[PDB]
Amino acid sequence: GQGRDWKMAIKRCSNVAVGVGGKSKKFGEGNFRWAIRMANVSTGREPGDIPETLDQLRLVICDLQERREKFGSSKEIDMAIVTLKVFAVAGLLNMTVSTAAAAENMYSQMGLDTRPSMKEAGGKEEGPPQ
Repeated sequence: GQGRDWKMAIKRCSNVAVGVGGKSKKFGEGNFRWAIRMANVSTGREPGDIPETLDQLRLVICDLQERREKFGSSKEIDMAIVTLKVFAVAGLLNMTVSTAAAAENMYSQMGLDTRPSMKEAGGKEEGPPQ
């Protein structure tokens, strides 16, 4: 979460509004680091584990929504989930969305809330460490 791809994705997200205003503040880099870190700890991943691909990010979001379903919603888990969806849609897919609500809606319409099977995925991501 320090490379050129990370920063460009963050730059894309910086124009997205947190609230469905209007007047609303926009997302900042720290918001994404917080959301990833929160989701990582919550799902038993190493805290600094940055998703590199859309597939990896989708699985984190899936794990976190399943946690939300099992143990219940909260202002914090809800914010983490929507923040990750903004990262997927505006960051990784480079899609113009005005608000976090719009990203959430787009993420859902594209079918991304579905957790793909391992066979569906074709194969996990197995590559060199550096």
